[PDB]
Amino acid sequence: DGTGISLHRQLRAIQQLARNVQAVLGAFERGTADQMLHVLLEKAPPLAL
Amino acid sequence: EDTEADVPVTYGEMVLNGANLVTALVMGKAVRSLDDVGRHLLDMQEE
Repeated sequence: DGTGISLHRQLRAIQQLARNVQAVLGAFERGTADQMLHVLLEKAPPLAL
Repeated sequence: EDTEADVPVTYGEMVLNGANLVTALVMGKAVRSLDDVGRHLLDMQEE
């Protein structure tokens, strides 16, 4: 709208979206390590045995 | 009949612009001509 408010809400829009993307792109950074463990633990005998 | 004729005018208007936009989305409020009210309140203690 010709408004100062609608622009500002659209600012919140662009802004919150950028936060979500930064997070999910960092998930595949976190998750590649978390998944690396599981495939190590899945193949690792207990030392006692 | 005084007269079939008259002299009507056009619509007023207002917006939230300088300090009305800030407070509206920060403090959550707004006032007609906050610039005016702000000028007159501050000046008023400068005599």
